[PDB]
Amino acid sequence: FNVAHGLAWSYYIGYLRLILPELQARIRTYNQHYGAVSQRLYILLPLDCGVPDNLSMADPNIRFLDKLPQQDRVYSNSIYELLENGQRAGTCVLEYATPLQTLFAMSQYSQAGFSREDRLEQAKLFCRTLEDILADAPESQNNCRLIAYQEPADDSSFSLSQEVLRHLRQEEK
Amino acid sequence: FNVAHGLAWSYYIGYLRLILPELQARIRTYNQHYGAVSQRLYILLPLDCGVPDNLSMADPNIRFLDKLPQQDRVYSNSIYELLENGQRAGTCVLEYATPLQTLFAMSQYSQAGFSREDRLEQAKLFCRTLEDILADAPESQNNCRLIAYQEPADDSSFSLSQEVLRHLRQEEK
Ligand SMILES: CCc1nc(C)oc1C(=O)Nc1nc2cc(C(N)=O)cnc2n1C/C=C/Cn1c(NC(=O)c2oc(C)nc2CC)nc2cc(C(N)=O)cc(OCCCO)c21
Repeated sequence: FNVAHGLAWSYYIGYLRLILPELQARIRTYNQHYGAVSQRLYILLPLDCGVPDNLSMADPNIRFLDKLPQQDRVYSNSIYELLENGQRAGTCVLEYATPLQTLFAMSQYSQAGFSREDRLEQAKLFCRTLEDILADAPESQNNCRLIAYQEPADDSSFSLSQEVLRHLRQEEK
Repeated sequence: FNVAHGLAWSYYIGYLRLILPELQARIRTYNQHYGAVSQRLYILLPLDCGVPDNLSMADPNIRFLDKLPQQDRVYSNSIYELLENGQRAGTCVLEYATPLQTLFAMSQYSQAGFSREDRLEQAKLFCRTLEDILADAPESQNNCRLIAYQEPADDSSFSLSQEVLRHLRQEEK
Protein backbone atom coordinates (compact mmCIF):
# COMPACT_ATOMS: atom_id res chain seq x y z
CA PHE A 1 0.00 0.00 0.00
CA ASN A 2 2.63 2.54 1.17
CA VAL A 3 4.98 1.05 -1.46
CA ALA A 4 7.57 3.83 -1.20
CA HIS A 5 8.42 2.89 2.45
CA GLY A 6 9.72 -0.56 1.39
CA LEU A 7 11.55 0.81 -1.64
CA ALA A 8 13.39 3.35 0.52
CA TRP A 9 14.47 0.67 2.97
CA SER A 10 15.55 -1.66 0.16
CA TYR A 11 17.50 1.14 -1.55
CA TYR A 12 19.30 1.76 1.74
CA ILE A 13 19.83 -1.88 2.67
CA GLY A 14 20.81 -3.24 -0.75
CA TYR A 15 22.70 -0.22 -2.20
CA LEU A 16 23.42 2.92 -0.07
CA ARG A 17 24.70 1.11 3.06
CA LEU A 18 27.09 -0.89 0.76
CA ILE A 19 28.37 1.91 -1.53
CA LEU A 20 28.52 4.88 0.91
CA PRO A 21 31.26 3.63 3.37
CA GLU A 22 33.78 3.25 0.47
CA LEU A 23 32.78 6.43 -1.48
CA GLN A 24 35.08 8.90 0.30
CA ALA A 25 38.15 6.72 -0.46
CA ARG A 26 37.13 6.32 -4.14
CA ILE A 27 36.75 10.13 -4.43
CA ARG A 28 40.07 10.86 -2.62
CA THR A 29 41.75 8.32 -4.96
CA TYR A 30 40.27 10.16 -8.00
CA ASN A 31 41.31 13.58 -6.58
CA GLN A 32 44.87 12.30 -6.02
CA HIS A 33 45.33 10.45 -9.36
CA TYR A 34 42.90 11.62 -12.11
CA GLY A 35 39.11 20.89 -10.05
CA ALA A 36 38.49 18.67 -7.02
CA VAL A 37 35.40 16.43 -6.97
CA SER A 38 33.17 17.09 -3.91
CA GLN A 39 33.06 14.44 -1.14
CA ARG A 40 29.35 13.38 -1.14
CA LEU A 41 27.04 11.30 -3.35
CA TYR A 42 24.39 13.72 -4.66
CA ILE A 43 21.14 11.81 -5.18
CA LEU A 44 18.57 13.37 -7.51
CA LEU A 45 14.96 12.86 -6.40
CA PRO A 46 12.61 14.24 -9.06
CA LEU A 47 9.17 14.20 -7.43
CA ASP A 48 7.64 13.78 -10.94
CA CYS A 49 9.44 10.34 -10.93
CA GLY A 50 10.99 11.18 -14.35
CA VAL A 51 14.33 9.37 -14.53
CA PRO A 52 15.74 9.10 -18.10
CA ASP A 53 16.08 5.52 -19.50
CA ASN A 54 19.85 5.95 -20.19
CA LEU A 55 20.35 7.69 -16.73
CA SER A 56 21.73 10.69 -18.71
CA MET A 57 20.95 14.32 -17.78
CA ALA A 58 19.34 16.44 -20.54
CA ASP A 59 20.56 19.73 -18.93
CA PRO A 60 23.68 20.73 -20.95
CA ASN A 61 24.90 22.60 -17.79
CA ILE A 62 25.36 19.15 -16.16
CA ARG A 63 28.22 17.65 -18.21
CA PHE A 64 29.63 14.12 -17.73
CA LEU A 65 33.34 14.16 -16.80
CA ASP A 66 34.29 10.60 -15.80
CA LYS A 67 33.43 7.38 -13.94
CA LEU A 68 34.65 7.05 -10.33
CA PRO A 69 37.17 4.15 -10.12
CA GLN A 70 36.26 0.94 -8.23
CA GLN A 71 37.25 0.28 -4.58
CA ASP A 72 31.98 -9.38 -7.63
CA ARG A 73 30.14 -6.02 -7.28
CA VAL A 74 30.94 -3.35 -9.93
CA TYR A 75 29.53 0.15 -9.09
CA SER A 76 29.20 2.60 -11.98
CA ASN A 77 29.09 6.15 -10.49
CA SER A 78 29.48 9.21 -12.66
CA ILE A 79 31.26 12.52 -11.95
CA TYR A 80 29.66 15.62 -13.53
CA GLU A 81 30.77 19.22 -13.97
CA LEU A 82 28.13 21.88 -13.19
CA LEU A 83 28.18 24.90 -15.50
CA GLU A 84 26.75 28.33 -14.77
CA ASN A 85 26.75 31.00 -17.50
CA GLY A 86 29.55 29.15 -19.32
CA GLN A 87 31.70 28.64 -16.17
CA ARG A 88 32.70 25.47 -14.33
CA ALA A 89 31.00 26.09 -10.97
CA GLY A 90 31.20 22.65 -9.30
CA THR A 91 32.15 19.00 -9.71
CA CYS A 92 30.37 16.11 -8.00
CA VAL A 93 29.27 12.50 -8.07
CA LEU A 94 25.61 12.68 -9.16
CA GLU A 95 22.91 10.08 -9.77
CA TYR A 96 19.19 9.53 -9.83
CA ALA A 97 17.31 7.70 -7.10
CA THR A 98 16.26 4.87 -9.46
CA PRO A 99 13.40 3.64 -7.15
CA LEU A 100 11.46 6.71 -8.33
CA GLN A 101 11.70 5.24 -11.87
CA THR A 102 10.25 2.03 -10.34
CA LEU A 103 7.29 3.99 -8.91
CA PHE A 104 6.70 5.41 -12.37
CA ALA A 105 6.84 1.93 -14.02
CA MET A 106 4.52 0.43 -11.38
CA SER A 107 2.00 3.16 -12.07
CA GLN A 108 1.98 2.03 -15.76
CA TYR A 109 1.41 -1.71 -15.06
CA SER A 110 -2.29 -2.63 -14.64
CA GLN A 111 -1.61 -5.51 -12.18
CA ALA A 112 0.66 -3.46 -9.80
CA GLY A 113 -2.40 -1.77 -8.12
CA PHE A 114 -0.55 1.54 -8.27
CA SER A 115 -2.66 4.47 -9.43
CA ARG A 116 -1.06 6.95 -11.89
CA GLU A 117 -2.24 9.90 -9.74
CA ASP A 118 -0.32 8.50 -6.65
CA ARG A 119 3.20 9.08 -8.02
CA LEU A 120 3.73 12.41 -6.32
CA GLU A 121 2.50 11.12 -2.92
CA GLN A 122 4.71 8.04 -3.16
CA ALA A 123 7.74 10.05 -4.32
CA LYS A 124 7.36 12.39 -1.32
CA LEU A 125 7.03 9.33 1.02
CA PHE A 126 10.17 7.80 -0.56
CA CYS A 127 12.06 11.06 0.09
CA ARG A 128 10.72 11.33 3.70
CA THR A 129 11.56 7.72 4.51
CA LEU A 130 15.02 7.89 2.97
CA GLU A 131 15.84 11.17 4.77
CA ASP A 132 14.68 9.56 8.10
CA ILE A 133 16.83 6.45 7.43
CA LEU A 134 19.92 8.53 6.53
CA ALA A 135 19.53 10.71 9.66
CA ASP A 136 20.10 7.59 11.90
CA ALA A 137 22.40 5.60 9.60
CA PRO A 138 25.96 4.68 10.56
CA GLU A 139 27.23 4.49 6.93
CA SER A 140 26.19 8.08 6.25
CA GLN A 141 29.22 9.93 7.62
CA ASN A 142 28.61 13.15 5.75
CA ASN A 143 28.82 11.38 2.38
CA CYS A 144 25.43 11.70 0.65
CA ARG A 145 22.97 14.52 -0.01
CA LEU A 146 19.36 14.21 -1.16
CA ILE A 147 18.26 16.72 -3.82
CA ALA A 148 14.43 16.57 -4.03
CA TYR A 149 12.68 18.89 -6.49
CA GLN A 150 9.42 19.55 -8.32
CA GLU A 151 9.48 21.66 -11.52
CA PRO A 152 6.95 24.60 -11.68
CA ALA A 153 3.29 23.45 -12.10
CA ASP A 154 2.73 25.95 -15.01
CA ASP A 155 5.67 24.41 -17.05
CA SER A 156 7.88 27.50 -16.63
CA SER A 157 11.70 27.22 -16.91
CA PHE A 158 13.54 24.89 -14.51
CA SER A 159 17.34 24.61 -14.07
CA LEU A 160 18.49 21.27 -12.61
CA SER A 161 22.13 22.55 -12.68
CA GLN A 162 21.11 25.55 -10.49
CA GLU A 163 19.24 23.15 -8.13
CA VAL A 164 22.43 21.07 -7.65
CA LEU A 165 24.73 24.11 -7.32
CA ARG A 166 22.55 25.55 -4.51
CA HIS A 167 23.14 22.32 -2.54
CA LEU A 168 26.91 22.26 -3.36
CA ARG A 169 27.28 25.89 -2.25
CA GLN A 170 25.45 25.13 1.04
CA GLU A 171 28.19 22.50 1.67
CA GLU A 172 30.81 25.17 0.83
CA LYS A 173 29.21 27.41 3.51
CA PHE B 1 2.46 -2.13 5.13
CA ASN B 2 2.39 -5.01 2.59
CA VAL B 3 6.10 -4.32 1.98
CA ALA B 4 6.71 -7.52 0.01
CA HIS B 5 4.37 -6.39 -2.84
CA GLY B 6 6.63 -3.41 -3.68
CA LEU B 7 9.82 -5.45 -3.33
CA ALA B 8 8.52 -8.06 -5.78
CA TRP B 9 7.63 -5.40 -8.34
CA SER B 10 10.99 -3.66 -7.90
CA TYR B 11 12.86 -6.97 -8.22
CA TYR B 12 11.00 -7.58 -11.48
CA ILE B 13 11.26 -4.04 -12.84
CA GLY B 14 14.86 -3.29 -11.87
CA TYR B 15 16.45 -6.77 -12.27
CA LEU B 16 14.46 -9.74 -13.72
CA ARG B 17 12.94 -7.90 -16.73
CA LEU B 18 16.51 -6.69 -17.61
CA ILE B 19 18.51 -9.92 -17.07
CA LEU B 20 15.98 -12.57 -18.24
CA PRO B 21 15.68 -11.65 -22.01
CA GLU B 22 19.49 -12.11 -22.48
CA LEU B 23 19.91 -15.21 -20.22
CA GLN B 24 19.17 -17.89 -22.84
CA ALA B 25 21.88 -16.47 -25.17
CA ARG B 26 24.44 -16.28 -22.31
CA ILE B 27 23.70 -19.94 -21.41
CA ARG B 28 23.84 -21.13 -25.08
CA THR B 29 27.17 -19.25 -25.42
CA TYR B 30 28.50 -21.08 -22.29
CA ASN B 31 27.19 -24.45 -23.57
CA GLN B 32 28.91 -23.87 -26.95
CA HIS B 33 32.26 -22.53 -25.65
CA TYR B 34 32.98 -23.47 -21.99
CA GLY B 35 27.38 -31.50 -19.02
CA ALA B 36 25.02 -28.89 -20.46
CA VAL B 37 23.77 -26.07 -18.20
CA SER B 38 19.94 -25.92 -18.02
CA GLN B 39 18.14 -23.03 -19.77
CA ARG B 40 16.38 -21.24 -16.85
CA LEU B 41 17.38 -18.98 -13.93
CA TYR B 42 16.54 -20.95 -10.77
CA ILE B 43 15.61 -18.49 -8.02
CA LEU B 44 15.84 -19.73 -4.43
CA LEU B 45 13.10 -18.38 -2.15
CA PRO B 46 13.74 -19.54 1.43
CA LEU B 47 10.57 -18.62 3.32
CA ASP B 48 12.71 -18.28 6.51
CA CYS B 49 14.37 -15.29 4.65
CA GLY B 50 17.83 -16.80 5.39
CA VAL B 51 20.13 -15.73 2.56
CA PRO B 52 23.88 -16.16 3.38
CA ASP B 53 25.94 -12.88 3.50
CA ASN B 54 28.42 -14.15 0.85
CA LEU B 55 25.51 -15.56 -1.32
CA SER B 56 27.25 -18.98 -1.02
CA MET B 57 25.33 -22.25 -0.51
CA ALA B 58 26.31 -24.29 2.60
CA ASP B 59 24.97 -27.56 1.05
CA PRO B 60 28.10 -29.39 -0.27
CA ASN B 61 25.78 -31.11 -2.83
CA ILE B 62 25.38 -27.67 -4.50
CA ARG B 63 28.90 -27.02 -5.86
CA PHE B 64 29.98 -23.82 -7.67
CA LEU B 65 31.19 -24.51 -11.23
CA ASP B 66 31.60 -21.13 -12.96
CA LYS B 67 30.28 -17.62 -13.65
CA LEU B 68 28.04 -17.15 -16.71
CA PRO B 69 29.80 -14.83 -19.21
CA GLN B 70 28.42 -11.31 -19.88
CA GLN B 71 26.09 -10.47 -22.81
CA ASP B 72 27.73 -0.33 -17.82
CA ARG B 73 25.78 -3.19 -16.15
CA VAL B 74 27.83 -6.24 -15.02
CA TYR B 75 25.68 -9.26 -13.97
CA SER B 76 27.38 -11.89 -11.80
CA ASN B 77 25.38 -15.16 -12.17
CA SER B 78 26.74 -18.46 -10.93
CA ILE B 79 26.44 -21.96 -12.43
CA TYR B 80 26.25 -24.83 -9.89
CA GLU B 81 26.47 -28.60 -10.16
CA LEU B 82 23.88 -30.57 -8.15
CA LEU B 83 25.19 -33.77 -6.57
CA GLU B 84 23.12 -36.74 -5.43
CA ASN B 85 24.82 -39.64 -3.61
CA GLY B 86 28.18 -38.60 -5.08
CA GLN B 87 26.86 -38.20 -8.67
CA ARG B 88 26.53 -35.12 -10.87
CA ALA B 89 22.74 -35.01 -11.29
CA GLY B 90 22.17 -31.52 -12.77
CA THR B 91 23.76 -28.21 -13.72
CA CYS B 92 21.99 -24.85 -13.53
CA VAL B 93 22.19 -21.12 -12.98
CA LEU B 94 21.10 -20.67 -9.35
CA GLU B 95 20.68 -17.65 -7.08
CA TYR B 96 18.85 -16.37 -4.05
CA ALA B 97 15.97 -13.91 -4.24
CA THR B 98 17.92 -11.20 -2.36
CA PRO B 99 14.75 -9.18 -1.44
CA LEU B 100 14.06 -11.89 1.14
CA GLN B 101 17.38 -10.89 2.77
CA THR B 102 16.01 -7.31 2.75
CA LEU B 103 12.86 -8.46 4.59
CA PHE B 104 15.09 -10.10 7.17
CA ALA B 105 17.22 -6.93 7.60
CA MET B 106 14.12 -4.70 7.86
CA SER B 107 12.78 -6.92 10.62
CA GLN B 108 16.03 -6.22 12.58
CA TYR B 109 15.91 -2.38 12.25
CA SER B 110 13.77 -0.70 14.95
CA GLN B 111 12.70 2.24 12.70
CA ALA B 112 11.55 0.04 9.72
CA GLY B 113 8.19 -0.80 11.47
CA PHE B 114 8.63 -4.42 10.39
CA SER B 115 7.86 -6.96 13.09
CA ARG B 116 10.23 -9.97 13.43
CA GLU B 117 7.23 -12.37 13.51
CA ASP B 118 6.01 -11.06 10.05
CA ARG B 119 8.90 -12.49 8.00
CA LEU B 120 7.11 -15.66 6.96
CA GLU B 121 3.92 -13.78 5.92
CA GLN B 122 5.93 -11.25 3.92
CA ALA B 123 8.09 -13.95 2.30
CA LYS B 124 4.96 -15.83 1.18
CA LEU B 125 3.48 -12.53 -0.19
CA PHE B 126 6.77 -11.85 -2.05
CA CYS B 127 6.58 -15.33 -3.61
CA ARG B 128 2.86 -14.93 -4.51
CA THR B 129 3.37 -11.50 -6.04
CA LEU B 130 6.46 -12.54 -8.00
CA GLU B 131 4.75 -15.70 -9.33
CA ASP B 132 1.73 -13.54 -10.42
CA ILE B 133 4.06 -11.02 -12.14
CA LEU B 134 6.02 -13.77 -13.95
CA ALA B 135 2.81 -15.48 -15.15
CA ASP B 136 1.91 -12.31 -17.21
CA ALA B 137 5.43 -11.09 -18.03
CA PRO B 138 6.74 -10.81 -21.59
CA GLU B 139 10.43 -11.28 -20.61
CA SER B 140 9.71 -14.63 -18.98
CA GLN B 141 9.83 -16.90 -22.03
CA ASN B 142 10.38 -20.12 -20.14
CA ASN B 143 13.61 -18.80 -18.60
CA CYS B 144 13.16 -18.61 -14.82
CA ARG B 145 11.80 -20.93 -12.13
CA LEU B 146 10.88 -20.02 -8.56
CA ILE B 147 11.96 -22.53 -5.88
CA ALA B 148 10.12 -21.63 -2.64
CA TYR B 149 10.73 -23.79 0.43
CA GLN B 150 10.35 -23.97 4.20
CA GLU B 151 12.57 -26.38 6.18
CA PRO B 152 10.75 -28.74 8.66
CA ALA B 153 9.38 -26.93 11.78
CA ASP B 154 10.95 -29.57 14.15
CA ASP B 155 14.51 -28.88 12.71
CA SER B 156 14.72 -32.30 11.00
CA SER B 157 17.05 -32.84 7.99
CA PHE B 158 16.54 -30.68 4.88
CA SER B 159 18.27 -31.13 1.49
CA LEU B 160 18.37 -27.96 -0.64
CA SER B 161 20.11 -29.95 -3.44
CA GLN B 162 17.16 -32.42 -3.51
CA GLU B 163 14.71 -29.45 -3.57
CA VAL B 164 16.45 -28.02 -6.67
CA LEU B 165 16.79 -31.41 -8.42
CA ARG B 166 13.03 -32.06 -8.05
CA HIS B 167 12.39 -28.82 -9.99
CA LEU B 168 15.09 -29.63 -12.63
CA ARG B 169 13.64 -33.11 -13.16
CA GLN B 170 10.11 -31.65 -13.60
CA GLU B 171 11.59 -29.57 -16.48
CA GLU B 172 13.15 -32.80 -17.87
CA LYS B 173 9.64 -34.36 -17.82
C1 LIG C 1 18.80 -3.86 -4.62
C2 LIG C 1 18.71 -2.60 -3.75
C3 LIG C 1 17.62 -1.69 -4.26
N1 LIG C 1 16.36 -1.70 -3.79
C4 LIG C 1 15.68 -0.80 -4.44
C5 LIG C 1 14.23 -0.47 -4.26
O1 LIG C 1 16.46 -0.19 -5.33
C6 LIG C 1 17.68 -0.73 -5.23
C7 LIG C 1 18.79 -0.31 -6.08
O2 LIG C 1 18.68 0.67 -6.81
N2 LIG C 1 19.90 -1.05 -6.06
C8 LIG C 1 21.01 -0.75 -6.81
N3 LIG C 1 21.31 0.40 -7.39
C9 LIG C 1 22.52 0.25 -8.00
C10 LIG C 1 23.33 1.10 -8.75
C11 LIG C 1 24.55 0.58 -9.22
C12 LIG C 1 25.48 1.40 -10.02
N4 LIG C 1 25.27 2.72 -10.18
O3 LIG C 1 26.43 0.85 -10.53
C13 LIG C 1 24.90 -0.74 -8.94
N5 LIG C 1 24.10 -1.51 -8.24
C14 LIG C 1 22.95 -1.07 -7.76
N6 LIG C 1 21.98 -1.66 -7.01
C15 LIG C 1 21.95 -3.04 -6.50
C16 LIG C 1 21.20 -3.93 -7.47
C17 LIG C 1 20.64 -3.43 -8.55
C18 LIG C 1 19.90 -4.33 -9.51
N7 LIG C 1 20.09 -5.73 -9.11
C19 LIG C 1 19.27 -6.44 -8.30
N8 LIG C 1 18.12 -5.89 -7.80
C20 LIG C 1 17.51 -6.33 -6.70
O4 LIG C 1 17.95 -7.25 -6.03
C21 LIG C 1 16.28 -5.64 -6.32
O5 LIG C 1 15.56 -5.95 -5.25
C22 LIG C 1 14.52 -5.13 -5.21
C23 LIG C 1 13.49 -5.20 -4.12
N9 LIG C 1 14.56 -4.31 -6.22
C24 LIG C 1 15.66 -4.60 -6.95
C25 LIG C 1 16.09 -3.89 -8.21
C26 LIG C 1 16.62 -2.48 -7.92
N10 LIG C 1 19.72 -7.67 -8.13
C27 LIG C 1 20.87 -7.80 -8.84
C28 LIG C 1 21.77 -8.85 -9.03
C29 LIG C 1 22.88 -8.66 -9.86
C30 LIG C 1 23.82 -9.78 -10.09
N11 LIG C 1 23.33 -11.03 -10.23
O6 LIG C 1 25.01 -9.57 -10.17
C31 LIG C 1 23.11 -7.42 -10.46
C32 LIG C 1 22.24 -6.38 -10.27
O7 LIG C 1 22.42 -5.15 -10.86
C33 LIG C 1 23.55 -4.90 -11.69
C34 LIG C 1 23.34 -3.59 -12.46
C35 LIG C 1 23.11 -2.45 -11.47
O8 LIG C 1 22.64 -1.29 -12.18
C36 LIG C 1 21.12 -6.57 -9.47
